[PDB]
Amino acid sequence: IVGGQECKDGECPWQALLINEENEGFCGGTILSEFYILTAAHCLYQAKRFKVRVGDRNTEQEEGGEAVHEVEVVIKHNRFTKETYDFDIAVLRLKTPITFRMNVAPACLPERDWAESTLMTQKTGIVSGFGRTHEKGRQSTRLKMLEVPYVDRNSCKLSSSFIITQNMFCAGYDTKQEDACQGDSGGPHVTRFKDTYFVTGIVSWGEGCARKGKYGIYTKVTAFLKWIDRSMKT
Amino acid sequence: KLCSLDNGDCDQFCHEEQNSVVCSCARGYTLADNGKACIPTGPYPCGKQTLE
Ligand SMILES: CS(=O)(=O)c1ccccc1-c1ccc(NC(=O)c2cc(C(F)(F)F)nn2-c2cccc(-c3n[nH]c(=O)[nH]3)c2)c(F)c1
Ligand code: NA
Ligand code: NA
Repeated sequence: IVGGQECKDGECPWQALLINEENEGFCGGTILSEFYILTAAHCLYQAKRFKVRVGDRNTEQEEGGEAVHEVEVVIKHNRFTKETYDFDIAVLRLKTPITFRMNVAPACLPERDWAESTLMTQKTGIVSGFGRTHEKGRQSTRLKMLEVPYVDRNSCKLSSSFIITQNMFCAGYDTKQEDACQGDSGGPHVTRFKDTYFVTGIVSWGEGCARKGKYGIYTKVTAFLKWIDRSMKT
Repeated sequence: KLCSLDNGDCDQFCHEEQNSVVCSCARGYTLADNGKACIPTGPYPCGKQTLE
């Protein structure tokens, strides 16, 4: 995250961190239930063998409530390709269930129509992660969060060199130099509705980070709810 | 107006059925007797910050 704020105690409990063999975070994830993590399909190319870290806010300090979970099943969307970045979604089934506690809790999955008419129409959402704090930088050791305005679909397409599909959405600032970055990929984009946080997006990509006239591109969670629901039955 | 007027007074999901507001909740919540509020069924319900 470029700019923004640190996630304080219990603020971003649905954040999951994908860690490679070297125990270094490379992508985010969203906790959906005790056995399921939502992430980006393109994250599955960043490492051969990976684990899921939950309850982590600071990668330097071995916390309390912090736990490592091995992946049993990787459920990748067969329509994903690096040429388009379309269908940038995956679901992970863990070997062992997550223990919910302070800093460990799932985000809600909304119903499609309500998410589109009510959540997507709010002014802002919140993106979080352990990604780069500057376009040129190292992975953050601290979990950050950033309130991001929803961007009008027309402005979103005009802003981009690449094709913005119906499975994607824009969020961010045109001038303010704060946004998600590399390493935030797969992480949560949540929208608050009456003190309840619903998962609305998956950090997918962007042209650099926090660039003026550019935005964060997210996988639209509403477009894959049945596919997500189905994945959790297996 | 129904669901377009303050989410039909629902805590979470709002649906229109037979020109009336119908509220529902996410898993781990139960719809309250007033048919509007969503009550957590146990600890760590989805979408709640763990600030306590
Ligand atoms: C043919 S294609 O080109 O593959 C393609 C074809 C078709 C569609 C898109 C693409 C495509 C893919 C990736 C990138 N690039 C990236 O995703 C990237 C580079 C860097 C780096 F600068 F740190 F390196 N970071 N990120 C990154 C990562 C995560 C979030 C944000 C983000 N969120 N909000 C914000 O402002 N940035 C930024 C792209 F530009 C375009
Ligand atoms: Na830690
Ligand atoms: Na921007």
